[PDB]
Amino acid sequence: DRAEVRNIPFKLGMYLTVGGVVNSNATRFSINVGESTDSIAMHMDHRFSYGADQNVLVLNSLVHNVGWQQEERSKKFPFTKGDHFQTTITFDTHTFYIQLSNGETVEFPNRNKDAAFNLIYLAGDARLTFVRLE
Amino acid sequence: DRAEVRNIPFKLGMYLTVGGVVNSNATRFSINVGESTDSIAMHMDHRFSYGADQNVLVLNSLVHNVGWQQEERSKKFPFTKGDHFQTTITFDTHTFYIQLSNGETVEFPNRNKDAAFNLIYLAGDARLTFVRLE
Repeated sequence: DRAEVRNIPFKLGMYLTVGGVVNSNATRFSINVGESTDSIAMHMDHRFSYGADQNVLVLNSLVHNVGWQQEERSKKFPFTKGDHFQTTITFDTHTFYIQLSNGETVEFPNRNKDAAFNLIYLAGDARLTFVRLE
Repeated sequence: DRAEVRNIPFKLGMYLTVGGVVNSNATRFSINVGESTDSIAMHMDHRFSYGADQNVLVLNSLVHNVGWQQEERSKKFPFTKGDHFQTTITFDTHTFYIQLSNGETVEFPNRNKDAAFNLIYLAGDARLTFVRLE
């Protein structure tokens, strides 16, 4: 299905590094940190071509039985279809700190003030090749 | 459910290190590398008290719609209920190479000559706290 790491708690102070490859002809893919596929505290979507969006990062949270919240966008997009990427995420109770392949960073509020997450998954047009959660 | 890493391919030449904690009053827990919960190429069961087995490692494979194969056992058991453990696994097409917390090793045949595995999970009376697959 999607690539996932489930029930190995990602807690305050730990770091998550995932690596993978973007598909040729990818439309978009995302990395998701939350509780379930319908309860996502940090959704980071990588849009190569999606609607009017081309080469933009879109960040949001998804609340169970409620839906997507306010989107934040970033123009930082060091991603190429067919190539590798590496992303590192840490968080405290206020902020998710994300670091991209080229060293650039994006920050996104921890809207629920959560301290641990039991599901990490990738969905869409990419695949993961390694993971470190420690 | 169980703690699992799914669809991040564990291929020939990569290393998997998992860490965790054994429950107090644990009966047994296992680490499983395979294709599904019914197709397991390397099952490593840690038996504190299970039937007549007390403080023994039992290794086996499970074949889909067929069942467990020939068990191999090891008397190497540096595990304590309530405490941490760390295990590293690598494999080539003939052998799974396992290294325990204290440096001891156990080897188990790669019976199917498989080169990649899409599911790693822990089941039973323990929990995982970190994972590196790279």
